[PDB]
Amino acid sequence: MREIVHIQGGQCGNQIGAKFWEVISDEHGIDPTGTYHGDSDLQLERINVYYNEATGGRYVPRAILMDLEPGTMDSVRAGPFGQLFRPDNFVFGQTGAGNNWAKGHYTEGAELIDSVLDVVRKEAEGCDCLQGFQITHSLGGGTGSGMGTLLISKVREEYPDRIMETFSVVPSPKVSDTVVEPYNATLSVHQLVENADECMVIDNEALYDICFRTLKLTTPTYGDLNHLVSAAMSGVTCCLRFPGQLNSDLRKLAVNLIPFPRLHFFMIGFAPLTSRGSQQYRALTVPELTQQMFDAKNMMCAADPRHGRYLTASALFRGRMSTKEVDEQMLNVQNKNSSYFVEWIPNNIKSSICDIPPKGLKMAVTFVGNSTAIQEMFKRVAEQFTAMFRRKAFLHWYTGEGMDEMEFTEAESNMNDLVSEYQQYQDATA
Amino acid sequence: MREIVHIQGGQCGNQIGAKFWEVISDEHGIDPTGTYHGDSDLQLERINVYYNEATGGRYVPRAILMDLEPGTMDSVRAGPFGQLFRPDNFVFGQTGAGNNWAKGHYTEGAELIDSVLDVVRKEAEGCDCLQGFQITHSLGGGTGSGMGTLLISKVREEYPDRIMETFSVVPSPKVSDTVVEPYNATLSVHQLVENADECMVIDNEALYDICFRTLKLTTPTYGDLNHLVSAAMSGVTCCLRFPGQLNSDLRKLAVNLIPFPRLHFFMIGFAPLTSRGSQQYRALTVPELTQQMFDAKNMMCAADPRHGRYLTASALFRGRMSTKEVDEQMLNVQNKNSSYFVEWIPNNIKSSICDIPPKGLKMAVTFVGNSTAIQEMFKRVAEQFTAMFRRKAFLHWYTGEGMDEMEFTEAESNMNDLVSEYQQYQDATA
Amino acid sequence: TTEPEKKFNSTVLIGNWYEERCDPNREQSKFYNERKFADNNYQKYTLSENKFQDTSNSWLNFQENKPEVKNDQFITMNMQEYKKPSEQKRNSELKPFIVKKSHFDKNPHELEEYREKWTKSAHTFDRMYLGT
Amino acid sequence: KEAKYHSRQVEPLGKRMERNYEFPQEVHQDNFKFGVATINSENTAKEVMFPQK
Amino acid sequence: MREVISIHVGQGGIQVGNACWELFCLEHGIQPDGQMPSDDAFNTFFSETGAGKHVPRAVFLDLEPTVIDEVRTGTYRQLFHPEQLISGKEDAANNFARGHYTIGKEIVDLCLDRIRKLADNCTGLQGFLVFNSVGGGTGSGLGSLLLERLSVDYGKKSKLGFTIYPSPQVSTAVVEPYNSILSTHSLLEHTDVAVMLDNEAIYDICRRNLDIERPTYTNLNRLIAQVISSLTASLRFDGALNVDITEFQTNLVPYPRIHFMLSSYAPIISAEKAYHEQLSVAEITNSAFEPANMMAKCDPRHGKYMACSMMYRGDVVPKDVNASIATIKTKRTIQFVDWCPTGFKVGINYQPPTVVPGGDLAKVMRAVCMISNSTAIAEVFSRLDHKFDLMYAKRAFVHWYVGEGMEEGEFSEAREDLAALEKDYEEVGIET
Ligand SMILES: Nc1nc2c(ncn2[C@@H]2O[C@H](COP(=O)(O)OP(=O)(O)OP(=O)(O)O)[C@@H](O)[C@H]2O)c(=O)[nH]1
Ligand SMILES: Nc1nc2c(ncn2[C@@H]2O[C@H](COP(=O)(O)OP(=O)(O)O)[C@@H](O)[C@H]2O)c(=O)[nH]1
Ligand SMILES: Nc1nc2c(ncn2[C@@H]2O[C@H](COP(=O)(O)OP(=O)(O)O)[C@@H](O)[C@H]2O)c(=O)[nH]1
Ligand SMILES: [Mg+2]
Repeated sequence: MREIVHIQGGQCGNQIGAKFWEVISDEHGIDPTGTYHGDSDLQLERINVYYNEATGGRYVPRAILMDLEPGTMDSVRAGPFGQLFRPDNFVFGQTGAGNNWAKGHYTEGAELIDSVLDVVRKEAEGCDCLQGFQITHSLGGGTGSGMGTLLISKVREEYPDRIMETFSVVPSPKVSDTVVEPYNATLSVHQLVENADECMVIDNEALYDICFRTLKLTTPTYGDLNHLVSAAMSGVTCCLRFPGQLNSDLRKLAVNLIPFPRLHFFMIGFAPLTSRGSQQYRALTVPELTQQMFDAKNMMCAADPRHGRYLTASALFRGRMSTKEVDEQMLNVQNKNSSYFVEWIPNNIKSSICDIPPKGLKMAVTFVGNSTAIQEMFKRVAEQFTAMFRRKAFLHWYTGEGMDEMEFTEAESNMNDLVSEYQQYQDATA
Repeated sequence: MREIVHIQGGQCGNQIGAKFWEVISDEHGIDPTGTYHGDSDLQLERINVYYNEATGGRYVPRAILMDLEPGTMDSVRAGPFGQLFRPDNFVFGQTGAGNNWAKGHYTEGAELIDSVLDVVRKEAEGCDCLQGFQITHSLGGGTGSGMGTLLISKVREEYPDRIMETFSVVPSPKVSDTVVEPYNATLSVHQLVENADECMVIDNEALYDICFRTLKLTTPTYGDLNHLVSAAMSGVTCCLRFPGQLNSDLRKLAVNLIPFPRLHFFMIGFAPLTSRGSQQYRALTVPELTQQMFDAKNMMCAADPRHGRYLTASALFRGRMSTKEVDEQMLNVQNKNSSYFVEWIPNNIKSSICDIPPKGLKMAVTFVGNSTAIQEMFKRVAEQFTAMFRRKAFLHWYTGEGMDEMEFTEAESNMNDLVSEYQQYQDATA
Repeated sequence: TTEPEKKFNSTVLIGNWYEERCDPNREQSKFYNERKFADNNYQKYTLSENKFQDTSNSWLNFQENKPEVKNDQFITMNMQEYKKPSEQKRNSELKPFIVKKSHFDKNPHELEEYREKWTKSAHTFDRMYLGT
Repeated sequence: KEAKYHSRQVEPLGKRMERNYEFPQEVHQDNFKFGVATINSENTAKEVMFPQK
Repeated sequence: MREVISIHVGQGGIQVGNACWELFCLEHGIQPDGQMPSDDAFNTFFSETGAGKHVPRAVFLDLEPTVIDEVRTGTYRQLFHPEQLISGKEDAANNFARGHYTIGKEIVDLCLDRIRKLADNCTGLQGFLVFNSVGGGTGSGLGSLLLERLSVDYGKKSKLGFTIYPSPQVSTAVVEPYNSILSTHSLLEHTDVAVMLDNEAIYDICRRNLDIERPTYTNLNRLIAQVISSLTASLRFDGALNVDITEFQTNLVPYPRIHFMLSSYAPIISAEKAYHEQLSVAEITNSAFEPANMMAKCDPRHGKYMACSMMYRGDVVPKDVNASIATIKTKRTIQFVDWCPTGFKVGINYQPPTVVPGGDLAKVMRAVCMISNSTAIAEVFSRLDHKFDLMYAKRAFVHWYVGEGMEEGEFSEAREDLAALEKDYEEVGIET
């Protein structure tokens, strides 16, 4: 019911999903063999949101794994919780994109995408009444950044009324692993801004900062990063799958966070997060949950929120609590930081309450904020892009697969216009 | 049990038969003493096809050894596996033929053939249901080419319904051994088109170049050539002796390869052939076997098959494999070589499968082909015959036994008619 | 630059030597370690044989010396596949990707330690619905 | 008898110069393989949240 | 499913391929007879014969028989395929025209036949690796002819050249600048990626770090083999951040002409003095960039850096890699080109390095192999151009080349091409 499908591409997206599905299965009490073993009745109450049934009563996630190189699925199938996925749904090429946006979007991606589009169409008609699509991908990789956004365009052109969700891992310059992030990143985000209904950005360097500072563990890993990002994934939709005081779906968030159609880029955060040794010194209360949820250092992004003003914010509480404390403290935090909130939108914070907290915890909070501070990411990415492009470095390989410099000029002009438009409202006064 | 009897005359025929019986006994697990010491029970159901049963549990081949001189049989009896043949099936003269077709076909052959006819008739009504005859002989010699062909005529007169196959060693112009080849070669080749149901040509020059190029052995002898020919001829009747997925006998091959009664000349080939250095270093697969079997240089005849077009072909796969690959291989080779196949007849390649590979392998291929490039040997023989005949050299030796040049002229005329009528289908367009 | 006919006994590097060295009938096939492979004289005082490659005696029927060939050389499809429905198992060769045999299938013990490891572990479902 | 020339136990023919150390053989002999340490992985990684206790 | 084909030409290439093939076989656990004692990573280099052993995907070419025959009679007699070891009769004798115009034309057809019969078996061909010493006539000529044939026969497949240019002053031949410059002209527009391996640098590293004062050719070949294994291990071993062969030229080649890179490896310490220290990630990655450890005798301080791709193998961690790279960027002695804000590519693999029994190298967890495209490489081209000019001023040794059928004027074209190449380097190196 109001059902949503999962598809993923690129190795980063596959790694994210391989743990997001683990989190979902653990929350719903589903073993890796697909047989329910929970204790509560509410566990199967909305299993339809993500799971399908087969003969014999086993559950299968409706996720579609799709890319150009089979190695990552060869790894994940042997991995934990790899048996759930439908073996038909896997679609992989035999060449690979080589982190080249042209090769991932024009020559191999267009050729391959027919089968994955067909299986997406089948899964979309399968559900009773679709709610929308949600995507996990990284903007720094060729096949991800190109093929994923091409698939977004193809899905949008057929389903103009549904909701589109994207979790984009953008490349930060602090932790650089490739030489060609700016080109494919700006190329992907150009097409993404026109079609995606919602996109929220994640940063590896920010995740490293979180893991060093809050959890205080000496050896972080990609598994840890994926797990926390997956917790952020779940917290958005937990309210859609469990009863609560104020049910709020993806369309709820869409209507309540986006004032203008082109401003749909968000930054998120999760609370609480505590170190192992200090987990007993903290006494779980709504006040500390709020003060941590609004901490600048707790954001999952490189954007500094006090460098700009918040257009709007939204909070998803999980667990049992009174609404008076929540909304009164929301008023308190809005009043005490009135300088950081834009003035011509009074009462610009959403509250939603779900009665089922996550596993092992009593209270939890998921924060999603639309603010003007995210312009810095695009500024630095565009600076890197123009530095690389003014000398036409690494350019002829993009040109040799059907593109020209006109496309890149259009992309950079569009993104600079986007930044200018996004900062316009920051200084706007009533 | 649809048995076949074996007849051989002349030195070449005797040697070929001696090697063939060794090969068959090795395949069926028979000692030189005629005692069975096999392992599996599949070696006994069809043992009656080639071996008759005697007292004491022993087995004896149903083969006839015939010649004008005693030295050949004196050698073969002393050679290995000489104890299989009964002394009664030996039959020889005391004068010899001396490469004189007249002596072996008019004077001595006529007076001697009574005994061989008696013994072959005794063997013929020995079996319950005769399947046919197989002959191994050489045309370039005297006693074989004369007496054997006269015996062929007599046997065809006596048994019109049974099927007769011949393995003919023709004189090759390159490897010239005798000075009077063309005369008796033409005289013999005339007398086969009226009787022989199947004829398969073998060339010593082709055998030599096979051994020098593919096998890469420095000092080959006649034993290895005999072994090659024995394996090639034994692969023909594998399906008649062992169970398989698609059984095929000599009558099936004749009907399936003969478009017209006067086009019953074939070129055969064996696969896989490889040197001693590369025995373990290459893989046995249906694609490799079908690629090697169609090689132009792998044929057992000096003619170049890429100078003409095939009418029909037949392949007898041995071992255990998948039939789809076999059929798809024939389809692929037929599509990629449409220029080398006659067009007015579709699907001109036959497939047969037997489940018992030869001793010491796991898969093997016997290929039989009817193609229009076989006429080159006849053209060369005709040229030699005409050039040597215009001066009447050596002619008096033949005329000294009532032999006339009128039938020499008739023989060369009919052979030229064969060449013309057989090559006029090369350019025939429907 | 063409092939030379036999001039010297097999032991030299004249053209076409490798094949007759591989041939087992020749006495050349089988050489000695102290012949070449020698740092110095005093190291070893007794020979050892090393043999030249591993090749069968007969050029044809060369797949001999493999014990599997004799075993599977007298089996046909009928006995292979129609054995008995009681103790018959599938012999077809499926696609490699479909038979990956994931980690939990590889070792089951992880599976039953898991579940009570992380499934059904301390869920607290409290709902404030006035009727419930 | 020429081994002790002070030119053999140094600069030998394409081999290790004999810096004659003595390692502790009670360990270090079977499968030890250098390095600073096993880069000790932090205790608990993935259950810090959802503490299961 | 993923495979790469290896080509060896000239006795130097053969002798370095030998070292590569002990290392790969020992790494995968295959005995010299080719059988495996007791997943399918070997498919990158080997192919199953159907039942039992494995055969390498390599071809050896030479016009001189001694080295190929030593290979055929050595301890690896039972491994290599017998009819892919193509040997001629008469050696080119350091004459490039001999190996490029009269004798190699007769053997190139057989080589191409074998290449086709190897490539048809393969299905997911990643590319080609080629090994050849540059200063030899047959090596240069056959490398050039084979490369020119392959570029038109197969087209866009990636090709990697592991060339050993002459040392600055140390040399063996007396005419090798001529054939080196000619082969460089030939491969400039034919090779996607060429690496530098002048030997004197390896001698220096062996003398200093390994502390062997009289190294033999086997040690140099062993080091080169270790570098090759480091480069290739990502294809056949799982890793947290894998990189394919196709993910080299997409990140290392700013312009089509500029594709000559120089490599370094670390750590290089004997087991004698490695147990006494720790060899942390920061210090090994510093030693990797340290100028005297580069296996190319070029001073990186004399020019700018263009692009760096480094492979870590062992138990390395991405946080440690980022911490090290921040320090490398902070350091002042190393400066990058103006128009590349980020220039690093990083790969990580799990399977720690293997050690050959009786070898000089040592067995650690963490190893790093670094390949750098830099603007400083013009020095070697300039010095070879000078050595060529001094000899060609008076037409020394010209008759030995002109009497073999190679036209007199060809040297001027190569000279002009070298001038254009150094012009391109100095034009790229300037800032905006
Ligand atoms: N590093 C290294 N360099 C080698 C090796 N063998 C030869 N060289 C170098 O190659 C140069 C000459 O080329 P070679 O490889 O010896 O011979 P070639 O290139 O095949 O040319 P020809 O001598 O005509 O056969 C010499 O100056 C050596 O420095 C080797 O095994 N390792
Ligand atoms: N969250 C997460 N990100 C990862 C992981 N592995 C790689 N990445 C990110 O993926 C980015 C590289 O993307 P890339 O592999 O080129 O994308 P692709 O071309 O679609 O495969 C890097 O910036 C990493 O931060 C992982 O396990 N988890
Ligand atoms: N392949 C093969 N050919 C043979 C053998 N013996 C003889 N020949 C060929 O037969 C020809 C001579 O035949 P010949 O003995 O005179 O036949 P005959 O007069 O009927 O006995 C020669 O050209 C040989 O090439 C043999 O053992 N094997
Ligand atoms: Mg040489």
